[PDB]
Amino acid sequence: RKPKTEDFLTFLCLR
Amino acid sequence: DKEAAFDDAVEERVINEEYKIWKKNTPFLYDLVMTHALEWPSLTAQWLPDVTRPEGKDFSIHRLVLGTHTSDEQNHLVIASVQLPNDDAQFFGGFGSVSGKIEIEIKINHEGEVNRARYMPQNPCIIATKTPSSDVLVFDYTKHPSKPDPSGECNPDLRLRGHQKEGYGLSWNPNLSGHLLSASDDHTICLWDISAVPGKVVDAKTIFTGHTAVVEDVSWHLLHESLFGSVADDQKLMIWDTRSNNTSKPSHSVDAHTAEVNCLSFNPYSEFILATGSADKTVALWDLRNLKLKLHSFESHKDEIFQVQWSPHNETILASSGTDRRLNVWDLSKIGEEQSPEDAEDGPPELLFIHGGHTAKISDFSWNPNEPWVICSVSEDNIMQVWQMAENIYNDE
Amino acid sequence: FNLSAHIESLGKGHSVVFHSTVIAKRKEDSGKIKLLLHWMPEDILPDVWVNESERHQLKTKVVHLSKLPKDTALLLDPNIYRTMPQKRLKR
Amino acid sequence: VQADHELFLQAFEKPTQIYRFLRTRNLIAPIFLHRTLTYMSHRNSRTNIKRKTFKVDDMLSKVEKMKGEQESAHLQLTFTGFFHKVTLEVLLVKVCHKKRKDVSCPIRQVPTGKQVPLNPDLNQTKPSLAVSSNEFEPSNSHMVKSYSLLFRFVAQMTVFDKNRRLQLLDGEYEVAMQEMQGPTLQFTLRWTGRQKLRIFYQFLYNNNTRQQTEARDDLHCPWCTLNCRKLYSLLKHLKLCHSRFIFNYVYHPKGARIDVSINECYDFSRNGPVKRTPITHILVCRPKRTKASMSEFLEW
Ligand SMILES: [Zn+2]
Repeated sequence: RKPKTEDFLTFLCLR
Repeated sequence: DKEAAFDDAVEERVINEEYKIWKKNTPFLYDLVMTHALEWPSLTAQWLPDVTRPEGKDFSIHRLVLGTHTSDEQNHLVIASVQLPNDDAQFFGGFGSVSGKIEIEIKINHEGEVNRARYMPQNPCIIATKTPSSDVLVFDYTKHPSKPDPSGECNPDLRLRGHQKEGYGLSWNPNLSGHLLSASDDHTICLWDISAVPGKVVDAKTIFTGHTAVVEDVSWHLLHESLFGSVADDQKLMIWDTRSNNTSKPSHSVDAHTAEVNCLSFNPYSEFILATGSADKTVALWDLRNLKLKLHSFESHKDEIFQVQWSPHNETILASSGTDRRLNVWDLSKIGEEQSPEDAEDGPPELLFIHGGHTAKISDFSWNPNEPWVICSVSEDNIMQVWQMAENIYNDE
Repeated sequence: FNLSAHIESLGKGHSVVFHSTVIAKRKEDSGKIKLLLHWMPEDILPDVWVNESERHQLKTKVVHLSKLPKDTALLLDPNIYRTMPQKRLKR
Repeated sequence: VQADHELFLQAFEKPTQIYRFLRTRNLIAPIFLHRTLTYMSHRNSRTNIKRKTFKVDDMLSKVEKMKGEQESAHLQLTFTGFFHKVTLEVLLVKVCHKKRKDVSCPIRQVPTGKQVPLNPDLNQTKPSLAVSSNEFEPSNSHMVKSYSLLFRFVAQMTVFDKNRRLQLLDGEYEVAMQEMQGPTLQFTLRWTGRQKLRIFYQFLYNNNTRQQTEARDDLHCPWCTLNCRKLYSLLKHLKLCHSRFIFNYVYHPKGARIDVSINECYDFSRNGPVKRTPITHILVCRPKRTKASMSEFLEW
């Protein structure tokens, strides 16, 4: 299974 | 201080981001969006009652009463013409950058900014204006040239005295020809009977001194010739009767809002209903049979409301505008309607539509009397918009 | 408290999660005990009087952003709503 | 390498931040109602039926009846003791409604005034009286937002809320105090009168896939959590509300593959009036189904 789109995008903010 | 200047720069960016998002969604929110950049902003907007249809043509000519708000330049009273399509209409942007669709027909020299311009319903050639000075000016546009004299000389047909300050409130009696009311920052309401009174100066027939703060708006009752309402920074709504001999006390006085009341509008379909707009961010609903009850309070605007107008075509439809850069269309028939969680998330059931096409305070707006659901709205960034929300919002099947 | 981080963890991407604290208690003339709950984040939600039994299942309160009191919801960030310009020459 | 991957991350981070921020802002302060978008019709439960029969006049009767089925006295407070391990002044805090001029809600403070025992021993008790006059009114409701009691270590407690309801009932109270377990004030108060789709978002940079993902909540916008309910609605939402990206949809019976890429074509003074060059634009113009035009008053 692939990482979830919402988690990818959350990662992107919190950086 | 310095922190606020930073947050304002951020906001300017955010406002433009949201503006781009609105532009892309317009074909999915509206049946019509015309956007015009006026040379100078207009503090006033009002559709004239007339519509012309050229015989061998698929459009009709509509007209507006606008004005100018300059920065060290000549001000004019403006009559603009707008071409809307017929029923056999035209096929982000669709026809961006168009020509000959919104034009200035008449421009007449005016002493300072037009705070408000309104046409006399009995003869729509006569326009009354609110100046940044004490006088209220009356113009019969037919009695003036379209092309203004570059000298700038303002020659109004009548000069109405007297207030001691400028104002915004202005209202012609739709049942007594030439009976005009005006509100001022001098706490008073003046009344003139221009219908017969002859130099080219006219003094007030009656001055009503009930308010104790800046009077913001004044409006005649649309069905009963001896009634009018006024709103002031008093936090009060006052109902007046011309027949009364006491001009210091109204027929009714209401503690209408929790801050300055800026506008009022009488329903054309009902002899009892009216609505008020306030700095308290709400639109209040009133029934003249019992002013000791606020029928409803419409809450959605994030800031002051400066205009409130009923739809000329629908008794349950009211629109409000302000400094939050939005124009909200309300439906009283939807008050109290049960909602799905998704529906309830967008706002109360009475809120029919939010128009977020403006990126600055909305100075005024006007419902087109010949074309249902067509509104013209003007902002302080020089942008005028002629728009109509998508039919499926108000119609079914 | 970072609004972005909070909404993304506790809030499931759309809500604010409040925590209560007992700041007062009262014993009525009738045999009943009520508690005054104070919400955290502070100054957004009002203090609520609650039954002594009702303390639990009220230790936290998850409010959807569109359900926050709109007057006070702006305290959450300087750029949710702003008056542009703040300083006005004309009405 | 890691330098190229960080540029990829950086490209997607800037718009994601904007969209996630607007998710918060627009949920409180919208640009437009999503229920009013044509590709979002499902969002609104309701219809326009009532309107044709709705009579604005009949609202008074209905409102007057609701009011008919809805809900004076001095307030006395007797202090028993301050607990810790003192001079106690009580004030009536009047938080007033904000007027246009005011920066914030003006606070009006009315002093009420006494000496209360420190850690009083019960079974050794031998009093402090501070009463409040009817300063509250349903008359000054247009001026005063809410009324509150200030105890001063300090503590505050509202007597009447915004919707003006008495929440400080008669009884035996204990309030927690604060600097500038826990200091307390003890008093007696009396009023003395359905099928999961597989939606993959592939993030492309240099027009080749650098991050493969799968939406957890299939028909919810990953940027702003909007529950579009149909794939049709989700694709319009994405393409129009998130135009900083180019979305390339690829159909599958089991879901969809949406390819996300960076749109490389994304793009007054506020002090006094400003001259401009008149320009007109027609963003939308569509023929209406039902002809509404007031043709009777039309000139030739
Ligand atoms: Zn989205």
